[PDB]
Amino acid sequence: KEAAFDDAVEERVINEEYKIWKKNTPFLYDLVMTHALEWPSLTAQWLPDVTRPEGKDFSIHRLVLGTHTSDEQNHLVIASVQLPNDDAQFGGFGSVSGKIEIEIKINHEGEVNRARYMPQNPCIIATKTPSSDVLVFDYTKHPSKPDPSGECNPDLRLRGHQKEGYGLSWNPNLSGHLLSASDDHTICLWDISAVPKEGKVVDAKTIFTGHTAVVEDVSWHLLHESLFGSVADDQKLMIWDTRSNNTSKPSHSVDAHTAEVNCLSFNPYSEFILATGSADKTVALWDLRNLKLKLHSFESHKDEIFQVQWSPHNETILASSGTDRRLNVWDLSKIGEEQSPEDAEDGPPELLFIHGGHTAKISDFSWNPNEPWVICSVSEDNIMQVWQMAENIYN
Amino acid sequence: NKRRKLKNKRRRSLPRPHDFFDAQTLDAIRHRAICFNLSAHIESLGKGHSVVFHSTVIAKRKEDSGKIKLLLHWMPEDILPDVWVNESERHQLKTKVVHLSKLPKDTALLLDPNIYRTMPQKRLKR
Amino acid sequence: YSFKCVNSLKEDHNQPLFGVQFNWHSKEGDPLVFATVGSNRVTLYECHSQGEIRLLQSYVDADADENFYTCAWTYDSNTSHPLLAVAGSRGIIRIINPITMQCIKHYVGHGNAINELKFHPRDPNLLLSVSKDHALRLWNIQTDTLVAIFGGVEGHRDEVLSADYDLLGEKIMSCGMDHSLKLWRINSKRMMNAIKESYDYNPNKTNRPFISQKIHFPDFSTRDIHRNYVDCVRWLGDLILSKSCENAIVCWKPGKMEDDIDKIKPSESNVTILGRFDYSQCDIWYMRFSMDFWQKMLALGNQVGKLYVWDLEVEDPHKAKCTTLTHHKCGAAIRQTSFSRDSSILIAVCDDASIWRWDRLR
Amino acid sequence: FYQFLYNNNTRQQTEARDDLHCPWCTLNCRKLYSLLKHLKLCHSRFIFNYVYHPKGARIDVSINECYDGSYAGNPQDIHRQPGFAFSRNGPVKRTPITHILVCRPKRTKASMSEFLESEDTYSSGHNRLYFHSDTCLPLRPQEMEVDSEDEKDPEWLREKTITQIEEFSDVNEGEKEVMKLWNLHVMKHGFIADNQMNHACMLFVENYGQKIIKKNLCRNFMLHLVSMHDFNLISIMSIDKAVTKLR
Amino acid sequence: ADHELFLQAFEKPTQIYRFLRTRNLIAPIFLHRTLTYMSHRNSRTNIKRKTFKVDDMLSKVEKMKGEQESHSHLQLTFTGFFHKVTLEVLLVKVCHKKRKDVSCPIRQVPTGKKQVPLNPDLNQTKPSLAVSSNEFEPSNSHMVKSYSLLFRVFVAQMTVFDKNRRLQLLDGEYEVAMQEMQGPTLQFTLRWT
Amino acid sequence: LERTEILNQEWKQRRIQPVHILTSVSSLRGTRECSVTSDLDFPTQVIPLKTLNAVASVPIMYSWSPLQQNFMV
Repeated sequence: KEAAFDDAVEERVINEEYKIWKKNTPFLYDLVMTHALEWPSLTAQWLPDVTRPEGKDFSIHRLVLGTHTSDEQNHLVIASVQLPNDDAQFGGFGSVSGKIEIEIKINHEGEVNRARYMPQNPCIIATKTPSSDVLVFDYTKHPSKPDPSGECNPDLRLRGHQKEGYGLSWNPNLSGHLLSASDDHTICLWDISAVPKEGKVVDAKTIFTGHTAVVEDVSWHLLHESLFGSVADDQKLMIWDTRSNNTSKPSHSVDAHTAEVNCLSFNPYSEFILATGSADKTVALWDLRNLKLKLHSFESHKDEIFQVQWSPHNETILASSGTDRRLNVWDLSKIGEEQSPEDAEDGPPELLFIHGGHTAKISDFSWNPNEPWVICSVSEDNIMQVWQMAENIYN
Repeated sequence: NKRRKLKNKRRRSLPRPHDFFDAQTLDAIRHRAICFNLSAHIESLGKGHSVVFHSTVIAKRKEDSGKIKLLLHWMPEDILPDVWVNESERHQLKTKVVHLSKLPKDTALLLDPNIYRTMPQKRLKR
Repeated sequence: YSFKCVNSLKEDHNQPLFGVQFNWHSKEGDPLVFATVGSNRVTLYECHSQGEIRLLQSYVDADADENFYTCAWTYDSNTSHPLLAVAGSRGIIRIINPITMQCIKHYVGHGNAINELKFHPRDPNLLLSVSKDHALRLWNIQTDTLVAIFGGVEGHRDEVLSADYDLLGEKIMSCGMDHSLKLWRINSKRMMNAIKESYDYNPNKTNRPFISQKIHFPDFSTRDIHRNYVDCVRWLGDLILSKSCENAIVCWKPGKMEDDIDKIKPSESNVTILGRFDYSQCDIWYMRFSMDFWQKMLALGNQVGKLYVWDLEVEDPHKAKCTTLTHHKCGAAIRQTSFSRDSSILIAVCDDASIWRWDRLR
Repeated sequence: FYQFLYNNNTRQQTEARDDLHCPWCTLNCRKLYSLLKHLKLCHSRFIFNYVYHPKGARIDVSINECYDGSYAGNPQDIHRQPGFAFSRNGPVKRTPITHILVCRPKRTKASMSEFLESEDTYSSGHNRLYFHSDTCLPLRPQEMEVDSEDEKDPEWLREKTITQIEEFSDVNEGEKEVMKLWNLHVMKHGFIADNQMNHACMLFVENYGQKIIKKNLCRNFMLHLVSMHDFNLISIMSIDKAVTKLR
Repeated sequence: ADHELFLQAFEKPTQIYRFLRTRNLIAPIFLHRTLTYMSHRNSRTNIKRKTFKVDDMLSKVEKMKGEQESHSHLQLTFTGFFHKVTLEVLLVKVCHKKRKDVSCPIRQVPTGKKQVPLNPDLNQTKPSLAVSSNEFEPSNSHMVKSYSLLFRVFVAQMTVFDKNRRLQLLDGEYEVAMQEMQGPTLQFTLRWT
Repeated sequence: LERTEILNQEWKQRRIQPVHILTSVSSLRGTRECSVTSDLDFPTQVIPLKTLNAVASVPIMYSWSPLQQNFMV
């Protein structure tokens, strides 16, 4: 109807606003990098192994992403990139040969919903798929080249959920114990360390059916293996502990906001801070000493948000991804603190800069340890983007 | 190249890159640009940054103390949630101009639904 | 034999006007229409009794400021809606649906510019596009695919503007600026198949696009016919009607009289002459005219606004029944004329963005 | 002041409505460098030119003659038919392109002189849209390798020599047809050396010499075979192979 | 020469500028207080040392001073009616937007009415009263929009609750004016029993 | 005569939709309108000009044939 031509207008609008963004950065920024992918992906993650050759300023980093396509066969791709780690320069910083080299492909069926390695062994990965079972692949075993017959080996594949789901989380402390949330209202668990080679298929060691509503967000509390959290489209999060024989009777539960919530995040450096976003433009945090009480809220967003990560190496900073084609960040040490009247129209002092120079949808961002300042991007328009924040804004 | 310059490596006589702009959307925009510029006076009275409001009272409210209230609707039809006022600030709010930044989150599309222009508009696929 | 002017118009953009064609894609009783194309403007008109005319839909193009001078009637065999395919000096084809009142279809790839648009007499979905590139470009409008290409290498040595369709669409014609006469059959086995698979395609079917075909050998060629600029060629069954800028319209058939048109060979060049229609002051190009739907009478406009009329009955150019219609006011030029689907209404174009409509005294 | 100039024909000087504020964006930059920068950036669709006002600043602006405004996404997004074009409703196969804009903060500057001096890109990948070598239409990302059009002989050349051979009014059809068949395979395989020509004959037979057997054009071919033999390109042993293949 | 064609050439991107400048004045492409060329904003140093656990008890203080509701149960009297037949009043409740729906849901609950005659004149009598229980549910208001009141017969709407946790009403005089399809109006006052 | 009627006969088979005139558009009230007068006494009409969709400015190239060889002339 009208929106058809109204959205037809917006491609013009977003094009030059992005173009405006693109000339905003060079005079105001440190490192603009990007790449054009082949097929859209939903999961973006860096390979934590970093090879930094001495003298060669281009610090080599690697990426992990899934694959989603229209009607072809998806795969599993592992990316790489070398980036200038030095500041004295002005290919521009190195050779003209190139800084991004990617050749790894392992066949994947369906679209990669949530593919993440387990922290104690990156070679062990669980991939959430539209199918019931959970694909398990290893880069060490699987060839970098695609199988010409299209036959992958999702050996030792997990199962326990009869439908697809969003939110795949291994235990940061335990090994082989993963939390999976699917359309089955259930939370499944495994014990891979106790699982030998049994028919290349794994079923859930234990299943938790807390939410009556569809579970779409589950993650261990990153500080404790005993406790672990779950968030669903029931407009409320649901916190869990271990030794819950009543796998539907949780540890804690309370309403957070007035719309669908499917993202959570807990403070690494503070053992008692839990911050989650919500689709109703709100970002908020909670203190463990008050389950039903929210420390503060940040409604400044503009669309749905389900990707929140606590910025590493810094406690008073948290980064996020939003469906408004915008990426925001907040300061936790300046909550409503002193700010100039000129600051007021730009935003509260706790609020920090808004990224979002995107020509397509991005609702997934990631980093790796030792690199708090770098972000990967994946979009529907087959785009990778890497950016390194200017520090003069900070000090 | 080690000697790579700024992003201005072009000549002053190159062919145009065929700008993505089209005339039709501008035609709708300019009629749109002027229509609320008459209702909201964004460019006339607000100079492209503010919106005028001429108050229209709804109801009356009185306290025992020295306080009487006048709930104020505003004529431009794209207004804030109405508030009650006293006779002291009455006959003064008859023409109130409010800058765009001070406008609440609701005003994102109240001035015009295409200001944000939600691209998906439906849950076709997550 | 009977054609008087009772109506005229003039618009405001003042550009030299371009082709006009009457809506033969109509029904006997439906409102018959004729359109007009400007350099960047397109419009239509309606014929009413007592000489009255009402201006129909009008559109402009400010983004692509280049001349638009080629048009062809379009009709939807599925939804029973007529349309109009237009193209200009940049080679991009735009299709207008008056019911949809919008132009939404992509047709780009033409070399320099299109100097003719015409559709198949039967198929209302296949458009003929002629190039100044000396090549012939074809598009399947409904399928949005590219039909086989003609005259890539063995085309005319100079620019080509004019072509014609037989009522069966059996063959296609090429007559370049070099006065050559090149003909290609459409009834070729390779050609007919490529037409069929033109409708047989899906973007998700294969990564390969619709494999087009290059055809270059013309079934006939002759150059001694015209010593001056040729800009108009027609078909009369197996006859080759033609008009040049030599003040002489001429028609002929290749080889001997007994030679069938459908059995000729590319190497042959013999022509036996049987027609002659001289005129005056129309020795320039940009001059096109109209022929009635039944192909019986003609209206030859002139740069001084004169109209030369000759019948194609048993009365032949051997006697050349003459009718030099003329109006005093117009003297700029006549780029195009338009016979209606019926013979009653005639439309004549005057170069100063003005129109003169003549009516048959049937 | 903000002078507007049109090729020395029209001069629209426009006074700065107070200082330290943009005409269009009206950003509260509060200082000239942060202001004219914003004029350069927020209004790059025009051109900028500072002029030294005797006390402060003066500006002359005009049209950006070759402004780089264009589409930013997949160039084929326009090239696909409308409706499907810019639909934004499904996965798209796009080629790998990598660009880097900002590497390191040197050789790029502020203070007073940098705007005055102004008034007076690690690209990689299939950036632009590429077009077919034959049809000259844009090339689909699904078919980089297939859309090669690199073959030993274009199809039209086959009939060019066919016309070139057949025009000879002094040559029989039996000899003509064989040599047409003989011409058409030679560039089809591109064999230039003597052994290649020897290998061409053994490949002409047992692949399309049966067609010659189907065409029964042998006696001309046998004289054709001895011709190249007498032309010192073929030995005696090779000519019997074709002879024995029929028999 | 004439400037009519010259200004529109400038005006064409200016209107494009005008469209976006207003458009980004609500949804800016970037935050302007952080720019290197406007870094004078946010003069405070990056003081990451600000203790955060104190907010746990501070937010307890924040919670204990922000919560409120309506007094006991809403009740209001009636007064004279004047316009061009009984009348009614209604209570409505609004919710918020969700991920799937395009707009928030709204529901209404009746509360009371009176049997006012056909446009009674001045100095009617000594006249009637409306009684409503604690129909408002602040727990429901935690995930739904603030409630509002309606008046029928010719109709007007007023809001009882606010998103900033304060009761709009009290025990005092009111004069509310209706609208059809100055003007229509009615007098009444509230009470707290 | 045989051929012309056959096409007309087929033309008799397919029903064809009539034309529709323009109208005022709420979003396009101020669309620029041209005026066409009559060289004769007929009245003068003014109707707006609805601009067509954007077209890709494509560079120009001249027809040819794919030649992979070098041939004497």
